Formats: sequence, structure tokens, C-alpha cells
Amino acid sequence: PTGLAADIRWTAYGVPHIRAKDERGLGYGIGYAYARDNACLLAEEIVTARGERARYFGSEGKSSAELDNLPSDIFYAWLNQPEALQAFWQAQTPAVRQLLEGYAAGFNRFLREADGKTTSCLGQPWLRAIATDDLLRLTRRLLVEGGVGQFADALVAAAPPGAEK
Amino acid sequence: SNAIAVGSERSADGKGMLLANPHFPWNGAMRFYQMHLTIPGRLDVMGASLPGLPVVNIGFSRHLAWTHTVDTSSHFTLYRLALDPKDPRRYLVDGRSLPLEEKSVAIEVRGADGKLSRVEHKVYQSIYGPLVVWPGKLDWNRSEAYALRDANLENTRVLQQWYSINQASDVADLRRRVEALQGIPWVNTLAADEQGNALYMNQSVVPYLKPELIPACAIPQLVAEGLPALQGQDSRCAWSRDPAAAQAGITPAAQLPVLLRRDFVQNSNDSAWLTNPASPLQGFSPLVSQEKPIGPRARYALSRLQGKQPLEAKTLEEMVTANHVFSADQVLPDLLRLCRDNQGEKSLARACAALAQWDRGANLDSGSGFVYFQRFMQRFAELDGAWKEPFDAQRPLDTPQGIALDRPQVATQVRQALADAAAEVEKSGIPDGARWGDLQVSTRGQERIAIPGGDGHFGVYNAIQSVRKGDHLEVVGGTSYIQLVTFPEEGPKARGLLAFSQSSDPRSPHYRDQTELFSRQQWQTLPFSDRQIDADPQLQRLSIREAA
Repeated sequence: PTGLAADIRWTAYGVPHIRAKDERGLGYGIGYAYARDNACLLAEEIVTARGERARYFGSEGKSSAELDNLPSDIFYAWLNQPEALQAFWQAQTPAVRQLLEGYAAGFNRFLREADGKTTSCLGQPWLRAIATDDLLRLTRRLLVEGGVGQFADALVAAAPPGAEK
Repeated sequence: SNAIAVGSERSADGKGMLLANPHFPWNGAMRFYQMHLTIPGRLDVMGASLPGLPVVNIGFSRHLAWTHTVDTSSHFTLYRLALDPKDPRRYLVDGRSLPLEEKSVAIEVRGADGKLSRVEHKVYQSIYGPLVVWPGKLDWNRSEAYALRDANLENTRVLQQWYSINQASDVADLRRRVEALQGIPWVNTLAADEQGNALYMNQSVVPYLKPELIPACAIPQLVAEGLPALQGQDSRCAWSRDPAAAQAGITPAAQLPVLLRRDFVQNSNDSAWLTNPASPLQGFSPLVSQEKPIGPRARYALSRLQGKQPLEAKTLEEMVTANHVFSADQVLPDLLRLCRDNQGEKSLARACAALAQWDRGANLDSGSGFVYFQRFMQRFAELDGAWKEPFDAQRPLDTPQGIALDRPQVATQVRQALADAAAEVEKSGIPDGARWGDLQVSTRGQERIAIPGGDGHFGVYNAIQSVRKGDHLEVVGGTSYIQLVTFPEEGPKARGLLAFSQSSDPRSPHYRDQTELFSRQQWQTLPFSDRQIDADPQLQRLSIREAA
């Protein structure tokens, strides 16, 4: 009966003011408003955080963090393994789960209806419906920016010695 | 990132005031986005957030404003492993040989032909975390390897933490909420409230070692070089447990720097030490905060903040919009003296003229002196003992200063550095008469918008980082979300800009509008109350719903 609902006002420069009666509806408004302005950005960064850059863009490209696509993918595939996402989700409060559920729904609602007015990547195969796991992937990517994220190339490069002298 | 919080004892109105000036990328996964969130009766907060996060990261509410700066604390440790001499895939802990774990990741790769191929790659892991290699420094040979333990990998509290901050009423409340959860990954927090409290917190997620463990568990040569490296062959060098900490192995909130004052607190990415020099923060773990010389941005801020005169909103605003290159205060007077001592040196003529005319700023209209100065400073910074007054721990706000021109060796080397810098600049294709704004730009469609500001390492508070792209310097990061908050009777007054504009999409009406304003350094109101929002002539509204 209640579901997801949000009221959005935009003031000068396109700043959204989102009103809702709960976290789910709040997330809904945030995801919708953000998609209107930045759907392609989020879709690209989700591809990165899923470790699927080489799959869509090949090995000769880089992420927006200027890591090569294949080493980036190996790193985020390692970072965002299913067990790790599951554990992170399980540890979330109802409020935060609801924020994330709403955000994904609102982003996806914009995507369903978009006709390109503010979205340049319409029709690209990497522009697609997102899930709460994708938002967890982004969160964990930002989480480690002050730690192992700074060693992503170094992690990929780590292999035992052979028989050298 | 810069941040300044001002309290009742120094603000012109006797209330709290906060300048937020984070320096972050202009593209990608850390591109700030403005939004205002309201659940009537229990949440009402406005500010900016990072992509994908359903919370406000830097912002304000009815009685409180807060922001963040990247801290100097370590949020991981390296462990040096002692490898089993029989097997480089095994390592020794307490004299016992343990196997590395191997986990393969499978990646799909799109080829030339457009077909997908599968790549399988082994990621080796120790009890501490994954192995890492920096060739020539952190190798994996038959004797040693390095593993990395990231303290935030187990921080499941990070979203909850800003959800909680978003609900904070005042500075005291904010402090309770942060110390309770300890979910902040790697930034300081600075805040001010209407009652006139100014708060600094170095409250983040930091590996914990009990004091008596640190001399024994450190790798001396690596920590001396800035790496948080520990002895991985001793089980006693595991991160220490304290039941008071919100996460096993991290530093409890009571042992992390906090300063609550009514005059001011500031940070520009140095340690907690000189947040406010009248009350230095010392005596913390080296993993947390150390007494190191402060950078020129903080030194600049302190030079404006110290004293007895009231601080106005316009004062804090103009600390950003002045674009003053504070590093020039330290070295340009003596550099100009050197110039005057070397008239007749034809090669130095243009450079010395430019440096002399220069307004010592990174403004759009600042002359070529800025470019000459940058190239010189880059070379100056690699000279040895060229400061007239070296860093002095008892005078950390006023040192280093000046050039040691009375030492013949220094004089010769500095002149050479200027000579070298001059030739480099003149070797570039930059037309005579060019000003800084002609060079540093942000591209929007077919236009290049001139962007004021310059690199933080030269002491420009309005820090802007650029890279060469063809004939120009393209901005990649720096001043981003700007928020300046005061608390007049009617409600919070917030002023600022999102420098790169709301939308990354060229199709958007909000792709370049704030960027043009940033170019002109014209900050704007951030409407927060229903009355402010309704006063907006361009107000748009949409209500949306769908079944769950």
C-alpha cells in the first residue's frame, strides 16, 4: 500500500530538494534526481566497481581513476566478491537498507523513462538497471580509497618468484 | 581540503561559522553532488554527496554545519613477511610455516573481434590480507614479501555513520554520534553550531597498536620513509584489541584527537597538531597524528586566523577567492633581491620582470610570473639547505622562510634554478602576454572556461590541480563543493557553489552554469528553508511514486 514515493523540488542550478515520509521514499527521490543529472557517470563507475570494464571496453582503456581496465577489474572483482557484499548487506540497519533500496528503485525509474533529454549514453549496453549490490560495490570502492585501493596495481602485480638469481 | 570552524569568541555575530572547501576530483566516482534531504519531523539536511550514496556527506542543518578533510592518519598497515626458505609461497609466524591462500578471479575481456575471452588471475593472501608488490621497493623474492591490512575493509558502519551525522542537532550531538559509531573511514571532521562551538575531530578508522608494541613491531627503515610497516613474522604485532573500540583492531575514540573550542579550529591536511596553535594536540600514536612541519595552505590560514579581530563570513570567503600564492611570501622577496643582483644576465631578464610585476596570485588576470614562479619552486624544492631560516619546531608558523643568499653555494644553485626555470617556460609555446586564466581551463562542450586557483602545494587556498592537454591546462580536481555557513536568527545562511556544476552530462541545463559562476568567483545562496526554496523564480517540482 505505501511503497515508494517522493516529492522533489529543484531550485537554481538544478539542486534537488527531496521530501519523503521514510528512508525508502527518500532514497527513491535521491536516485531519481541523481540519475537525471548523472546516469551515465554512475553507470560507468558501477561497471568499474563490478570489475567489468574490460568486458565492455576492452583491455586498452582505463577507469576514471586512470587504472588500466584489466588490473582495475581484477582488483574490484577481488574487493567486491559476493561473500563480502553479502556480509556488508547483512550488517546494515533497516534504515540504510531502505535508503539503498529506494535509491536503486529511483535510479531505475528514471532509466525506464529517459528519452535522452539529459542522458548522452542512452542505448549503451552498460547503461542498465542497478541493484542494491551495485551501490554496495560503490561504497566499498570508496571505503578503501585510503587503504588497499591505493595499492590496486600493486595487488595485481604480486606474484611469487620463479627460479631467478 | 581546507576547513575552518569559527566560534562565539571570534565570529563577528557571536555565533558559529563554518567554511568548507574540500579539494576533490572534477569527474568520476568522487564527483560531489548537491542535494537537500527532508523527512518531516526527523530529518532536514542539505549539502553535497558522493555518487551512489543516499546520504549527505558535507552539509548543514538548522543549527549545525560540518565538513571533512583528508587526514594524515594511517588507515592500513603493511606487514613484512618472513618467507619459508624452502617455499616462497609459505611464510613464518612465530617460527611456524603457514601457507598463502590463493584465490582466482575470472574476468571477461572484449577483444578486437568483439568476442569475449576469459582471464583467470591468482590473488595471493596471507592472514593479514593480500600480498602487494612495488618493484624495486616492496618485492616478493625468496626472502620476504609484503601483505596489506586495510582497516576499513571491515567497516560496515560507514553509511550508518553519515546517516547519523545527517540527524545531528549540534556540535555536542555530532561528536557523540561519531565517537559512538566510529564509521568515518579516512577524514577529519570539522563543525560549528549556532551556539558558537567549533569542533575538530581526527575521528576515523585507524589501526590500533598498544604503545609498548610500536617500537618492537615497526619496520624502522620503512616507517622512517612514511610507510606504516609492521613485523609480520610475530603474532604479537597483530592490531591490538580494545573492547571500547567499535571494531576489533581499530583505535578507540578516546585515543583519537578532538579539539572543542570557541575561537577557531582549522585543517588543511596536516596532522591534528596545530589545529589551533594556542592548544597543540600532541602525544598520540604515530599511526594517528605526528608533529610535522605544516604545509603552506595551513600556514596561510593560520596567518589570517590568529589575532584578536572578529572573523566575518566575507573574511573566510575571501581567503578562498583571493587566490593568494602563499609560498611566494616565503621565497619571492629574496628571489627578487637575487634578480636585482643579476641585472646584465640577459637570460634572467624576462623572468625577473615577470616575477616583479606579478600580483602573487593565481587569479584569471595574474601574469606569467605565476608560471615562472611555479617552475622555479619545483626546482627550489629539491635543493638542499637553501632556506635562510630552516623549519624550527618552536617557530612552526613562521618557518621555513627566505633564501640563504649569503651562502655562495646556495646563491649559485638558486640562480641556476631560476635560469633553468626561465628557459623551460620560454621553451614552451605559450605566447607572450598570456595570463593564468588563458592557460588553466575547464572544457565544456566547445568552450574552455577559465578557472582561477592553483596547486595547493604552492600555498593557494583555492587549490586547483590541472594537467596539460594540447595547448592548455585542463582542470582535473580541486575546489569542488564550496559551502560557507552562518546562523542568523531566521535560519542557517549558506553560501557557495559546486564548481563543476550539478551534471556531468553535456546535454544538461546544469552542465556548465555553476562553472561559469566559479570562473567569476560569484558564490550563491544555498536555499534551505521552505520560504527560501519558494522564493526561487525557477522552482520546479515533481512528485513520483511506484509500488514496492
